Amino acid sequence: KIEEGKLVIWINGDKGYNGLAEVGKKFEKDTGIKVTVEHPDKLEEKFPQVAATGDGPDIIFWAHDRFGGYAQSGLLAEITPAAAFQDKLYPFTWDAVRYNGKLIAYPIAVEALSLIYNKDLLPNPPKTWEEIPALDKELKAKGKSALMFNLQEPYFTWPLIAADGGYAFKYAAGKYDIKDVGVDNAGAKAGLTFLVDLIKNKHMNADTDYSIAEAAFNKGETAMTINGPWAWSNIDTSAVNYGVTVLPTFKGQPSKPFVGVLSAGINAASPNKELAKEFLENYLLTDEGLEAVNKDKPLGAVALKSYEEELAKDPRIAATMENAQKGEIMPNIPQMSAFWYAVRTAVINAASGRQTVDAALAAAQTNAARRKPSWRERENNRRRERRRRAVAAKIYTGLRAQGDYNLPKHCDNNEVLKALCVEAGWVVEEDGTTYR
Amino acid sequence: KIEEGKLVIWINGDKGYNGLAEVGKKFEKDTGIKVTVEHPDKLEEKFPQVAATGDGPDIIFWAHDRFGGYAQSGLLAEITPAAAFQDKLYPFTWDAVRYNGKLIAYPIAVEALSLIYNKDLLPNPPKTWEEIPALDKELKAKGKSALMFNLQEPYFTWPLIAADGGYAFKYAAGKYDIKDVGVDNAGAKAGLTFLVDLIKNKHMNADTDYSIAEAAFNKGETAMTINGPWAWSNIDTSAVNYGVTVLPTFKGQPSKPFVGVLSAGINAASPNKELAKEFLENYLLTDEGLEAVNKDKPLGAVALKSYEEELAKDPRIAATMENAQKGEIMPNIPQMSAFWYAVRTAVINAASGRQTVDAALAAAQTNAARRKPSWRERENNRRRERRRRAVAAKIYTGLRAQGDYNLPKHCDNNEVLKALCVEAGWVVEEDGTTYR
DNA sequence: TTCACATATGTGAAA
DNA sequence: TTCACATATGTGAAA
Ligand SMILES: OC[C@H]1O[C@H](O[C@H]2[C@H](O)[C@@H](O)[C@@H](O)O[C@@H]2CO)[C@H](O)[C@@H](O)[C@@H]1O
Ligand SMILES: OC[C@H]1O[C@H](O[C@H]2[C@H](O)[C@@H](O)[C@@H](O)O[C@@H]2CO)[C@H](O)[C@@H](O)[C@@H]1O
Repeated sequence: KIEEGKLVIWINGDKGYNGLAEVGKKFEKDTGIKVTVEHPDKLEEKFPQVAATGDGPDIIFWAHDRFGGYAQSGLLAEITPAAAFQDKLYPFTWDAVRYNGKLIAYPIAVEALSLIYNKDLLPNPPKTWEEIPALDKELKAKGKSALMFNLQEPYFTWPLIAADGGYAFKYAAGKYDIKDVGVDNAGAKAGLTFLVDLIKNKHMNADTDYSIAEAAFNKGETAMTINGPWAWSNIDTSAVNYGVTVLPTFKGQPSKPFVGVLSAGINAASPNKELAKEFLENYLLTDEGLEAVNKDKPLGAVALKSYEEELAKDPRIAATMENAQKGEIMPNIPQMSAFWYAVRTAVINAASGRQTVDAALAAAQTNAARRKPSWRERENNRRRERRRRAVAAKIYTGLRAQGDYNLPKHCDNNEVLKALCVEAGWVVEEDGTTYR
Repeated sequence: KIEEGKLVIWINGDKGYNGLAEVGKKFEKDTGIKVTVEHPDKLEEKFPQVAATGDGPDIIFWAHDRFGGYAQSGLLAEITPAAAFQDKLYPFTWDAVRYNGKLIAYPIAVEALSLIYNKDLLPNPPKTWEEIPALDKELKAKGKSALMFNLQEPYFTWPLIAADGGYAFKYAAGKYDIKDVGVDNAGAKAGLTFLVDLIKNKHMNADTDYSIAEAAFNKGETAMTINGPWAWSNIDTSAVNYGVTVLPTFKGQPSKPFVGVLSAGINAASPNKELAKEFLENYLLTDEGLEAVNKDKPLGAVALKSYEEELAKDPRIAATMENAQKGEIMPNIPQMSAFWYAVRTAVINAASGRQTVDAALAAAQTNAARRKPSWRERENNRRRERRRRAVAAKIYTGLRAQGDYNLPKHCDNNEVLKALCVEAGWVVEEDGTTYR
């Protein structure tokens, strides 16, 4: 839980939490507050569950796409940065982190996936997805593979799914339209079918996850991987001479990644809103602080306009942004979570053979906008059925008490119902078939 | 799924999977068989789910406590090492992987928790738990804590619960009595009370999981932790000058850690049982084999006598075996996962204040002893209720078709039953109160 | 041991 | 939307 005068932080385990830890301790020196950094599991999941009850973090670092469902659930404090401060960060970043006309988080870094490749094994990386099967057959003879990446999270497969026209929610007339979902269209189909054919043809494994893919690339057993700027640090410490480049094209179209802005909203229930706002506006959204995080695991193209000038020279970032320009910023709306779960289920079920590609994406397209019943709605149902059983139980209690039927010492209500039926001149068969 | 010609291994994420991989690489070099080592989360829970359908890895590594349940489920191959090979391993480690008279895994190494303390920060570590609150007062004056260890897995707290008399399943007449559980006795209550009192009086934090406790000791913010030999590697790379010593006493009694034998089981569905047996007997369970794993993360006291006589020279292993002597080998019976689930919920509930100690342990006693109904018993129940509903449905089907009851276009069975009641000479109020 | 009503929620109906 | 039987399993009674 939260306690005043302390600072506990939540950020995903693939980010530079230790680098932030370094920043939190210097916040100690200036203002005296102890700041701890914890990298929990499924934090994007645990937060909307625990924050209701007061338990949770002062701050949560996460991509912006989930904050719209959060903010609409009243979990985040509205953000009040000076007009001078907004100018310090790129306007498209503030746009990503704004829901309904209120700024719910601080933009920190812009993230896009890129193709990462081993130059020693592959000095010239492929420009197309279509050439990856042939290239894998070549490298298999040398004891390598062409490409491994996280097939458990749809974030990593969406670029291929979008290339030929697959889309989540079509933005039309100034808004995202949840009636027009494109996870079921011909571009989406072709994208997934190709990914599955790669698996069918033993060029990838359906079980490959984030950890397996990183270890294979970092040890040099795979020539390529798809990942974001956070992964660069571990490749750095490895022995692999790598490059960061544009994603392969599919059917001649670019790979279209979903661009996430790593944001930071504050726990509406925190006793330290401004004692944490010191951190966020005057400590992290600063050049010298972002360096500390970026030094641990790279942040990507940070939203601070002054530090991005230095980082933008890095050819790896230029590539990251080259991919971003070809993709789209994620919507931040509430339906994102249901979209991600539906697409996650569709990829895994098609990758594993559990469902055909058509069946998987068809199921996904209906779930991408499924409404989650409200608490009151669940309580409506719960109470209605409690009433229904209470009425029946009183009927049978009375029948057993005053009926004087010829019943066994112990019997279920069906036997009572049968003895009430015959009394009313019905005959009930053994299996329930009933008639006058 | 397992494939002929390759070996996939599952080992926990805190073990030296990178060292195990190096062993795989030698196997692949002498015999030509590829070996992939993976460390997926919740692997001890994922294996029994996938292996029941013939999926899962070729070899699964875990402490021996979990294998009995795997064997009762027919998920493991029987280990058939020649007598010559069995003799190379300590008899008691073979006992740990014996189930219904058969060997169900290869023992690898003996694991026991120890007290890990920062020599510089805390010379002469405490000999009792009772002096721990006092030692935290002084240490908090220097801005440090006394003790942080994983509070989310009961493994780490069990030594204190068992100290004054808590036990899991009582051994009697040559077998563990699954009905005689000792998680509720006075000794267990005294141990969990002392632990909760540490949190109440602010000497410990209830949310502390493995990574928080590890980062704290390694960074130098706590004078002690409780952990196994796998964690020394990470401590070594840190600045900290650490010692490994006997766990403190509780109420003048030694702490009694549950002793684990890290074990390798062979999936019953693997078409590579001979290859797996060759890899385990002639590559892993060799001096060179265990050394490469051990160098990655220390294994503890290995079961192979030849390499153990070298590892025993290490004072950290002597301590670890000093704690082991005070504890007990874990049972391997299938009921062990139900005992761990119960105690896990108990410690977390008491640590958090969601339950009293007495209430949390009472519920854990009942859960740990709970007789798990068999599939057939589950099926009997399912079928019985299915039959009961079906008979009811027919009775109401017939009543609606032939009743002419003056019922609305659509109405629930309760209303049909009401109509029947009045036809038979009853009155039924709205609320179900029924009398003749 | 078997058994039966209780349980919140699921599937899908009727608007 | 609200509604209602179905769902496997829970709780606990009666041997
Ligand atoms: O896979 C669905 C998932 O995608 C994104 O998660 C990213 C995250 O944005 C990155 O910062 C990094 O942690 O990798 C994640 C994928 O493993 C979305 O942000 C997230 O909401 C969505 O569920
Ligand atoms: O916490 C319950 C847990 O205890 C043991 O797990 C140990 C494991 O033996 C060690 O090798 C190490 O990895 O730490 C684990 C605890 O997090 C039991 O072996 C396990 O079955 C049980 O659930």
